[PDB]
Amino acid sequence: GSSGSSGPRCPVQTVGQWLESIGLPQYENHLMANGFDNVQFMGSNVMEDQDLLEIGILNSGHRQRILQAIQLLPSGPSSG
Repeated sequence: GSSGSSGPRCPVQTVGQWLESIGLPQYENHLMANGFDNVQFMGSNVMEDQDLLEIGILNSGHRQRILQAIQLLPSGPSSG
């Protein structure tokens, strides 16, 4: 293979469907309540193990589960 470019063109997912994947839909209003309507932003320097505890989610077993999901999300530059 070996493909070096900057045009993946993939289907953008949303926080809602995203949570449904990990298996924690209960946290659908949580993030949305903490002004977290950005899926692309997640995975860099926001929504960490600590941020998950501040938003309200205290469940450790779930906190970590989310950390991984966010780490898998697409990461990139944010300039507007």
